[PDB]
Amino acid sequence: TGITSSNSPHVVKTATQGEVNVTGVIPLTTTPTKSHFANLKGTETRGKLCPKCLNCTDLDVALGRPKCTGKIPSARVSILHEVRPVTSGCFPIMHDRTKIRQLPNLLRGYEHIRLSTHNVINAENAPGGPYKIGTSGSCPNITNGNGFFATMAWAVPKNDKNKTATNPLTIEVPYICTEGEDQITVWGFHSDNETQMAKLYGDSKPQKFTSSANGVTTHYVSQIGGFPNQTEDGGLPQSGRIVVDYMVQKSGKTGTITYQRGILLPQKVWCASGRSKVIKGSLPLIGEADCLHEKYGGLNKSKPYYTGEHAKAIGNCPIWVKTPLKLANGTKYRPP
Amino acid sequence: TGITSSNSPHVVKTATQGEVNVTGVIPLTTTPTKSHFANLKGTETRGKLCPKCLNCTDLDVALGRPKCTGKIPSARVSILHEVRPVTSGCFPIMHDRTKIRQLPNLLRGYEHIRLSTHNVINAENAPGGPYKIGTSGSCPNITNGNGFFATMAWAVPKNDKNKTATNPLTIEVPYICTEGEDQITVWGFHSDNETQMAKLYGDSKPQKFTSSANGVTTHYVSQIGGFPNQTEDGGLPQSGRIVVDYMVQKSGKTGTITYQRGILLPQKVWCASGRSKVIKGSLPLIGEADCLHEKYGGLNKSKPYYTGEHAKAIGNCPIWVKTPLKLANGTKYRPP
Amino acid sequence: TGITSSNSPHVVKTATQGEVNVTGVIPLTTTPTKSHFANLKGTETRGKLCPKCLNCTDLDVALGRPKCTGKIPSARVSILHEVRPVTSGCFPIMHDRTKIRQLPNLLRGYEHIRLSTHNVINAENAPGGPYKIGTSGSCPNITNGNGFFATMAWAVPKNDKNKTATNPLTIEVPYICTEGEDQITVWGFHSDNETQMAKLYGDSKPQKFTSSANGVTTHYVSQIGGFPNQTEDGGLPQSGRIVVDYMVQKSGKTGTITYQRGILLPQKVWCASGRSKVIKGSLPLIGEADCLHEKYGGLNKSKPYYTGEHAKAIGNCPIWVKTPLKLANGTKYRPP
Amino acid sequence: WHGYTVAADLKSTQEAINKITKNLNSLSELEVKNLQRLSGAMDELHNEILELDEKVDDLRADTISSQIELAVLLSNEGIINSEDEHLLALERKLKKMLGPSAVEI
Amino acid sequence: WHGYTVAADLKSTQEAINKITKNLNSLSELEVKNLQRLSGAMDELHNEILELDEKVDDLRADTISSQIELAVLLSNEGIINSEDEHLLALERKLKKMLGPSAVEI
Amino acid sequence: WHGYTVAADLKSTQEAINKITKNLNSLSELEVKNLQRLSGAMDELHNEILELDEKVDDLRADTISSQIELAVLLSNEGIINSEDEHLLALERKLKKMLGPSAVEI
Amino acid sequence: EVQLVESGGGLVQPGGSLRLSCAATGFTLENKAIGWFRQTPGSEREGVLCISKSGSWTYYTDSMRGRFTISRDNAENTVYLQMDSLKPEDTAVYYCATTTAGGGLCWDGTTFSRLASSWGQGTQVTVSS
Amino acid sequence: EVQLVESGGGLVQPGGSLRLSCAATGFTLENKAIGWFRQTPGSEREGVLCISKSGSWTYYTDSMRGRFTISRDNAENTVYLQMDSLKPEDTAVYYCATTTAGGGLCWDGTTFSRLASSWGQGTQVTVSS
Amino acid sequence: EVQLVESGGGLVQPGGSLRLSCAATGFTLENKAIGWFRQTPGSEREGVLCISKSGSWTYYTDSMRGRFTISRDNAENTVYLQMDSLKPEDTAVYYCATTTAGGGLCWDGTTFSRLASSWGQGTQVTVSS
Ligand SMILES: *[C@@H]1O[C@H](CO)[C@@H](O[C@@H]2O[C@H](CO)[C@@H](O[C@@H]3O[C@H](CO[C@H]4O[C@H](CO[C@H]5O[C@H](CO)[C@@H](O)[C@H](O)[C@@H]5O)[C@@H](O)[C@H](O[C@H]5O[C@H](CO)[C@@H](O)[C@H](O)[C@@H]5O)[C@@H]4O)[C@@H](O)[C@H](O[C@H]4O[C@H](CO)[C@@H](O)[C@H](O)[C@@H]4O)[C@@H]3O)[C@H](O)[C@H]2NC(C)=O)[C@H](O)[C@H]1NC(C)=O
Ligand SMILES: *[C@@H]1O[C@H](CO)[C@@H](O[C@@H]2O[C@H](CO)[C@@H](O[C@@H]3O[C@H](CO[C@H]4O[C@H](CO[C@H]5O[C@H](CO)[C@@H](O)[C@H](O)[C@@H]5O)[C@@H](O)[C@H](O[C@H]5O[C@H](CO)[C@@H](O)[C@H](O)[C@@H]5O)[C@@H]4O)[C@@H](O)[C@H](O[C@H]4O[C@H](CO)[C@@H](O)[C@H](O)[C@@H]4O)[C@@H]3O)[C@H](O)[C@H]2NC(C)=O)[C@H](O)[C@H]1NC(C)=O
Ligand SMILES: *[C@@H]1O[C@H](CO)[C@@H](O[C@@H]2O[C@H](CO)[C@@H](O[C@@H]3O[C@H](CO[C@H]4O[C@H](CO[C@H]5O[C@H](CO)[C@@H](O)[C@H](O)[C@@H]5O)[C@@H](O)[C@H](O[C@H]5O[C@H](CO)[C@@H](O)[C@H](O)[C@@H]5O)[C@@H]4O)[C@@H](O)[C@H](O[C@H]4O[C@H](CO)[C@@H](O)[C@H](O)[C@@H]4O)[C@@H]3O)[C@H](O)[C@H]2NC(C)=O)[C@H](O)[C@H]1NC(C)=O
Ligand SMILES: *[C@@H]1O[C@H](CO)[C@@H](O[C@@H]2O[C@H](CO)[C@@H](O)[C@H](O)[C@H]2NC(C)=O)[C@H](O)[C@H]1NC(C)=O
Ligand SMILES: *[C@@H]1O[C@H](CO)[C@@H](O[C@@H]2O[C@H](CO)[C@@H](O)[C@H](O)[C@H]2NC(C)=O)[C@H](O)[C@H]1NC(C)=O
Ligand SMILES: *[C@@H]1O[C@H](CO)[C@@H](O[C@@H]2O[C@H](CO)[C@@H](O)[C@H](O)[C@H]2NC(C)=O)[C@H](O)[C@H]1NC(C)=O
Repeated sequence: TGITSSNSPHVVKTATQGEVNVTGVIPLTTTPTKSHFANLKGTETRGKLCPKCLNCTDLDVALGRPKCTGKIPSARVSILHEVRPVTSGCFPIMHDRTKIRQLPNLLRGYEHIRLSTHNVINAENAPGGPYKIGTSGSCPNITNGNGFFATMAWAVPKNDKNKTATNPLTIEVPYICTEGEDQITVWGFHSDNETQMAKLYGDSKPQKFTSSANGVTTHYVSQIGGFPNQTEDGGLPQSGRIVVDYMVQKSGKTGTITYQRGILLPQKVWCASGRSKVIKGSLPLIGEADCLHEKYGGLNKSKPYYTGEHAKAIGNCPIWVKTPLKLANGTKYRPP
Repeated sequence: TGITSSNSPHVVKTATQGEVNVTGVIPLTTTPTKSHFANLKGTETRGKLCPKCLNCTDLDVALGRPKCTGKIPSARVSILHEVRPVTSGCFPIMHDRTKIRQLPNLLRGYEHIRLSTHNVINAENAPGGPYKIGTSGSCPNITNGNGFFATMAWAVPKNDKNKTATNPLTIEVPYICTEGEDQITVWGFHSDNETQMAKLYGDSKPQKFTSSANGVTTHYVSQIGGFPNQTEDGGLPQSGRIVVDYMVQKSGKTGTITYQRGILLPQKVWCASGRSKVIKGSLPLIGEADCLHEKYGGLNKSKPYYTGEHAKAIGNCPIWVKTPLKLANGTKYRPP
Repeated sequence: TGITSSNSPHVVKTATQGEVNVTGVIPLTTTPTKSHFANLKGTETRGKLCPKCLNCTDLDVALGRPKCTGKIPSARVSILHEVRPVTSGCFPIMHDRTKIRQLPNLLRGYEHIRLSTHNVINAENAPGGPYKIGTSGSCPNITNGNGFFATMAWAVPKNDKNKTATNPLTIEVPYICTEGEDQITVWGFHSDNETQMAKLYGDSKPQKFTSSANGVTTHYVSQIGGFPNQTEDGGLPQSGRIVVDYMVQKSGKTGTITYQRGILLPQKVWCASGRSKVIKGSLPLIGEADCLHEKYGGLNKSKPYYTGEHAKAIGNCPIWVKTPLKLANGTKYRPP
Repeated sequence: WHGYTVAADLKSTQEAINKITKNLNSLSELEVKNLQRLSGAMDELHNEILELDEKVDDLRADTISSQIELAVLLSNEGIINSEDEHLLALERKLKKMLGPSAVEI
Repeated sequence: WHGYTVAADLKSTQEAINKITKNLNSLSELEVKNLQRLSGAMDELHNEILELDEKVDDLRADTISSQIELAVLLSNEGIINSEDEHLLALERKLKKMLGPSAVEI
Repeated sequence: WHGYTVAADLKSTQEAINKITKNLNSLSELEVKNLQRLSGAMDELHNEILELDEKVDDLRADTISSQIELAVLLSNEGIINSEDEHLLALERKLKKMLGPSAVEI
Repeated sequence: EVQLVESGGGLVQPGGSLRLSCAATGFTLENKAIGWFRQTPGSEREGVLCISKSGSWTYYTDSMRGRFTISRDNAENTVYLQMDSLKPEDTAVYYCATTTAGGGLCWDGTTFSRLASSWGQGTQVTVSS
Repeated sequence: EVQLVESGGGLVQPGGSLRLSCAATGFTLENKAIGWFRQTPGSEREGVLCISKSGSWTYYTDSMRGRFTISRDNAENTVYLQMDSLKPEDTAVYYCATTTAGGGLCWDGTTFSRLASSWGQGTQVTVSS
Repeated sequence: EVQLVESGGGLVQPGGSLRLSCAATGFTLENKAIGWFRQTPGSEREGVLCISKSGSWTYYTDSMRGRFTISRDNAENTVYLQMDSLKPEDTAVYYCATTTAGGGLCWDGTTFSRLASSWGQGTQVTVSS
């Protein structure tokens, strides 16, 4: 009595006996190839923050650009597709003087994202005012009137009597989100050339600003004239530039801003909760896939394991292994 | 010849044969339930920093509130029981404008904690003086005289001749702890309403402050009047408020503070070494336990493993496992 | 028929049968002993950044001290031998008021390091000038003329007409390295006593400075007179002191510096790419070794595993294990 | 595949097949959590944290790779060992049916 | 529990018990280090670091869980395998005492 | 070392030696990556990150230690098990050469 | 009694399209992978396209990507192979196969064909003018 | 020759308290867990309370938490079960048990009773007016 | 047919130096460790110094560190033991040994001597005035 075999050797590895030649094997791995990214099967995969917001970038949405507001769909899974997000309209920003470009990437790390419907503070009667709220032709609103970012209020002195230089003024930014949510407060400051600074604010020297929230302090000094070229903006010439920053207010805490002339006071504020699973990828998402792999894109789990470039991945994925593993499917080989 | 059995199947898992029905099993896991925290058996478990300091909070002790000084017992094991520590006396602080609330949580991470007996610098003759050392009825001392936090000296100009505005002044804060210890230096600044600022300091414009230690720089601008309501303080009305911060001086390094009027110069300083094992929990500690589990509280190791919510834990603890593991205690089952 | 044995017991451990006495064993571990560090066999091991730069420290080289320039050899493996690097010449620095001491340790983390051959900006015509470029007898150059750090330009007002106080001035520091490289920009500011400040800059009040790159902002206020003693410098008396900092410009981004009088504008700039594997060790490197171990120094792999102090290590190293493991080399022991 | 000398033992052949099938299914249905980015750590702002996160991923992938390789090695151990178990079970049947009048070689 | 046909083999019964006892004691006395907070990382100040620390804890708990499960699987392997070893040892005794005049079924 | 009763079975002696040699070589040629510092994290500036890095190293060393110990335990299992395999192979040769005229004790 | 039945084959012109169906009787397709194969007379059976238990696709040969698509309907208990832009060389008998082994994954053509415990009887596709 | 001996049982009124002792001879209680059990005539023996080798408590049934406490003295080589607020239903024979198996842990009532290698002869507790 | 052949031994004065060579025939020294041993008549053979397949050194006894050095040449297929500052007690027959077991590592004197599959015939070193 006995057992038939293919009479051909195939080496496998065992736990206590080392390598053994057997009659047959089943390979357990493949090497994937690179292709486009896709929707993750079983999820709504977040690419753009507001896909219905047409002709808007993620940073446009994060700053509240006019015509770029609306609901941000929740998502348990998100794709980081811009290492350095850009704007595509509104008033010219000197982006790289702060961390502001990362704001939409910070937002996509949360599952739930929404812009507050209340103003966190009243801009017109803020310290150092009263102020009229500045608007710009670079930022056309729904009926094409002059507007501005919904997250901020351009504070311009309303009365010539108070149109003067000011000592640093402190404003408290309260927490207006729902308990459990993080609040991300967007603020900044406008600057211009020397004569336009005198006309707008009654002072043409550099202005200074600080923010402070949860023990995190920042400090900025403005620039008067000699600005870099306008970029990523509304395409309309402007003599001035704005600097924009964000501060994260955690666990229901109040933040503070100290400011002088040109302050962009916060208005609408981001409220975010939960956690979204994020990997790097590229748009557009084409079709669907079992798995999203940072190096291979969308892929489908044909076998339980894979060899090749290990990387961050999400979904129903094959597991990275070091060697092409083989399951034994036969008897011990003996030379015939 | 043979072996008797219970003649009932119980599935176990094996390493090379998969699932096997056997005659008996021994369960190796339980699911704990939640209860109060307790002392860790075999240790002195730190809850409050100074339990003998009666009617003092940990932040009170960390700031050197009068009647809240004394020895801090060493502890290899500590409980973080306040995510946001509060004061309960002395001069009103605007806590959330710095990181100061976390100071006692930073301290409890060390095994050994002590307040220095020397003053790190001489306040009376510091730059911009000479100064008289301010005291307050909000901070009653041992014989109920006006006092102040032991970690700081309220620097008030002594002479009207030097009671004027000042350029930013720089002071070096030397390292006075013993080699191997970290030094945590507490400092801050007092501010008040416009007329009281003129009376105290000869200047009523906002004052500016910076700290710098081991390459870590901070910047603060003060607020004149319009302060938020007094809270967590001595219960006595005051027109002014203080802002308090700390800076960590590592590896025997000197730090610096630049300041103007209203400076709270450092005096007594924290010296800390070693490492305490910290988890989140709640007071009071009731009895003792083999193990302190962040989600289950105090528990006793009845079995070597447990199923349920994994969490940070300390002590003689059961080990978290994914499934209720069973040890085989019988022979292979065969239908009779 | 049978098998002979040594007839002496030696306990080993098995996977499914627990402890078993066998006839012989082979120990698989040793405990290393501590000795000097060495060159890693198969590599060029970086100790000093520029070993051919004679009588220069790593910080000297990192700052571009005259006579301390030249090629920095690439290295896949580096030794961190100064937790707190020191200078040994040139103009006196107040080192510990910034993070500057860590600059050469940051550099050694890259595989490739080079100083740019172009000046990142033109110092003479920078904002607030025109400037003459200051030199010092503390920094003798190749023919022993007065010089300065190659990474910076001491900006001194050239004309008495513009020798006055200035509002904060902003300069953009562009990215001049090759794509893929990090740019590390060295800058700082000079200060002096009151009368020398008036003579040099037309202003003797403290001056303020900020840097900002990739969302990282720093703020500094200078000190007028009363400086700490000169140290780690050229040994020549000077009434003034400089403060030196660095800022990392990542992914081709432009940084900014805001400054007043005494600015040390960046000139030559570090361009770095790749990653070097770094562990702590000490110089000199004596001979070679299979392995560099943070606690044992250089060692040679005599056996595959070792017991003792686990630590960071690089090279062809034995693997740390908890117990002195033994391989079975015999049959099951039976009492004779 | 299993039999005597010619006739094939259907159940012995079939049960050897199922043993390899159970091992394949067991290895195919392992659940291992994946690795994604930190949601809070931003590029440029938190590069030092991101380097440690990359190190954590690299060490985790190596650990899981060794763990799955051992699972395959343990499966192959039981499969290769089962050949001797099947042959012994085939000899016990040729000794029970063939009475003591026969002699085993 | 172990015996012949009725009489019980005391030592064979007892040694099977002790084998399971040794496995239980071995599994009961494993030493695994616990996980606590970072002493230096503060809430609110260092949330990005704290997220990575939580990730390190989550991956560590999964690794230790798989390691202990395999230890139990290896214990059960040796226990189940020892049944055949005990039975073979009981047959060798019934063949040594019963001389060649008897015949094994 | 292996033989009959006196004469030594050279190949049975030799193959037992080689089995232990293969296990020793297999354990001697394992490749495990080492641990070094983070290149970006600076002392004093990034102490909170450095504490987590130390924790990652400590947990990794413990995991690799358990993994290598199990590899040795699995090697010893196969070596100890091979004694019974060698003895059984030596009895099969003394039963094939010695015809049915002899009787096994 | 379990059985797969292919249908939809027949004569079609070059560049034409054809939709084959694989209906199951005696068992359900949920939690199983279903792979399509084809065989030219005198040649070994070759893989075409498989759909996993999750509904994702695995192509068994590179050439057929794009032209061949696949879908499944758990209600209809049926898998569909949609063939477009057919070439004369696509003439073959087309088979569907399934199994309970392999975790409902598609594997590759060689392994899945060996894993298959059920094969349909095949349907003839002929591509000619 | 190893032996556990319970003592301290007897007649007690409802709401009363009683302290039972479990003394060891021929061996030492250090590094062992000691569990208390009780049995009503005609009912299965049930667990009460156990103390581990570390001195920590494991209750075997929920009802007895609070009323029953336990302590050990390595010098006296004795374990004490303190019973308070006794109810008529607490009438039973009370046993102590120990073992060297299970790492000195208390486990649960079912497993520990099976692990036990030594049992005392029991002491009768009767709760009545 | 594989063989190691030591040479270079002879008479030398105290404080003198001597260079022994270990040449291989029938096989190559690449990827192998080569260890040197010595034996006093009437005493057990003792380890001296070994060189691994990477070229690194492992001393088998502490005393000989410094005085004894070693090198290998894969082209010459030869290992050299350089002895300096020789003492009368260094008089012995000196052997070289190698093996393919143990991953080309040097191990310790006891284990490597047991691992050795090839030994040279030895060369006599005599240290005397
Ligand atoms: C891993 O597996 C997944 C499957 O899970 C697989 O995904 C498919 O990928 C292919 C290749 O990219 C896609 O094929 C393309 O389809 C384009 C049209 O897509 C639309 O129409 C699809 C057909 O649906 C119709 O019929 C079905 C019933 O059969 C019915 O339910 C529908 O309602 C409709 O009537 C439809 O499935 C598809 O829906 C998906 O895609 C959209 C778009 O992203 C997405 O929003 C959905 O959520 C859903 O995922 C969509 O509605 C077609 O234009 C295109 O044709 C061009 O390319 C081919 C060559 O590729 C040329 O020959 C041709 O001339 C065109 O230039 C192409 O055929 C397919 O749609 C995907 N299926 C799904 C469900 O997403 C991955 O490829 C696998 N990955 C790997 C690496 O193997
Ligand atoms: C895990 O195991 C541990 C044991 O290691 C176990 O801890 C016990 O928990 C129970 C329940 O909370 C505690 O019981 C309470 O005790 C209160 C009184 O406590 C004091 O008195 C205790 C008795 O000691 C006397 O007798 C002994 C000798 O028998 C002698 O050494 C003593 O000196 C003294 O004479 C004493 O052990 C105890 O000491 C501990 O507790 C203090 C306080 O925190 C701590 O500082 C010590 O370090 C030590 O840990 C203390 O001195 C008692 O008031 C209370 O009664 C109320 O509640 C019950 C219901 O629970 C009501 O019926 C009653 O009417 C009251 O309202 C209660 O009985 C017990 O003290 C703990 N034991 C120890 C040693 O801490 C955990 O519970 C176990 N956990 C789990 C999850 O199972
Ligand atoms: C792990 O193994 C390594 C080997 O891989 C081993 O490294 C040796 O360590 C010893 C002890 O420190 C060193 O011995 C010292 O050598 C000093 C002189 O070094 C120079 O000369 C060496 C000899 O080379 C000559 O001969 C060879 C052929 O034999 C030829 O190729 C050469 O070109 C030359 O002609 C030479 O190998 C050596 O080169 C290494 O070292 C330099 C310096 O760092 C380095 O730059 C190279 O890259 C190379 O690594 C160098 O050129 C000698 O002065 C010294 O003598 C003093 O100390 C002894 C006691 O130790 C006293 O008795 C004496 O009086 C002196 O005071 C000492 O003998 C040896 O050089 C190392 N070998 C190598 C290759 O680096 C480690 O020790 C091992 N570690 C452990 C823990 O076991
Ligand atoms: C869009 O912008 C226009 C112009 O800024 C807004 O129109 C102004 O509305 C305010 C408030 O009602 C009036 O006081 C001004 O007189 C209006 N100006 C003009 C030129 O019409 C308009 O309200 C904005 N629309 C939205 C939806 O924000
Ligand atoms: C408690 O506070 C009182 C009041 O501030 C302190 O009394 C003063 O002590 C100083 C120095 O000895 C004298 O110059 C003042 O005249 C005292 N004032 C009064 C009102 O008595 C007292 O020293 C403090 N006690 C402690 C222990 O700090
Ligand atoms: C070394 O330093 C000397 C002195 O600072 C430099 O000599 C000066 O060079 C400039 C530019 O050529 C002249 O305008 C000055 O008149 C020179 N001064 C003196 C005193 O000679 C010299 O160029 C420096 N050398 C290098 C290589 O940097």
